[PDB]
Amino acid sequence: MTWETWEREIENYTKQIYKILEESQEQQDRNEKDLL
Amino acid sequence: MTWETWEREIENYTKQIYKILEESQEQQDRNEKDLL
Amino acid sequence: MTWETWEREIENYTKQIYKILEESQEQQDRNEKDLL
Amino acid sequence: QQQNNLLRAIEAQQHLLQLTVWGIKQLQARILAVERYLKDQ
Amino acid sequence: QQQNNLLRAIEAQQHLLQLTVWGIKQLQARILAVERYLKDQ
Amino acid sequence: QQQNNLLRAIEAQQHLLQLTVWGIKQLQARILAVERYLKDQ
Repeated sequence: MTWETWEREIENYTKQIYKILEESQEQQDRNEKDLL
Repeated sequence: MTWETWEREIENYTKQIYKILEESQEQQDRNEKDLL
Repeated sequence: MTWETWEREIENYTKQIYKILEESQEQQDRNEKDLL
Repeated sequence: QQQNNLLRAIEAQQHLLQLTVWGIKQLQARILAVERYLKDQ
Repeated sequence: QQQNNLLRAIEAQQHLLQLTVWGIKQLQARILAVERYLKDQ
Repeated sequence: QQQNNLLRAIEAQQHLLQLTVWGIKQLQARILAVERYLKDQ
């Protein structure tokens, strides 16, 4: 492990987390519209 | 960003998280009592 | 607090988290099999 | 809804994590500057 | 209940985060002490 | 399922946390090396 890789991995997990948050939220809005 | 602000923002998010945890838990105990 | 203790506490919370993740997942697979 | 709540708690911790990353990077640069200062002597 | 579990997992990570914050603060103070030592020379 | 998702988000943040721990440890060792270098003078 090195600092260049460290920065990149941090960015990779971060950008993933955000995309995952929006995913769960996406389905939740989808399901809310389903059950109205 | 500076270290004084950094400390304050850390504290602000921390104290928020705890208050949020207790919130979700509050509703959960409320709902458990609802469905008994 | 010292760095030796710091390392040990970090390890203790980490190894806990993983065991907790697998727990929640364990029950979820159990419940999925229940409702089939 | 409780799912949404947990989701926000995670979001908040994500912001905390970003702050700790900033701090670590600042310190790395400062330590590196000191190391270089001493090597340059 | 699973919600309660996720909630505890988040709580545990919160404790971890607090520890990393402690560490970062310790290092910041120590780097600052070194910087000052060298400037004072 | 959404529970599984939150669970994975937490898992991902756990990996992030592990990386910040690595970084903090690296910095602690490097600061300590500098402190020792100066004390040894």
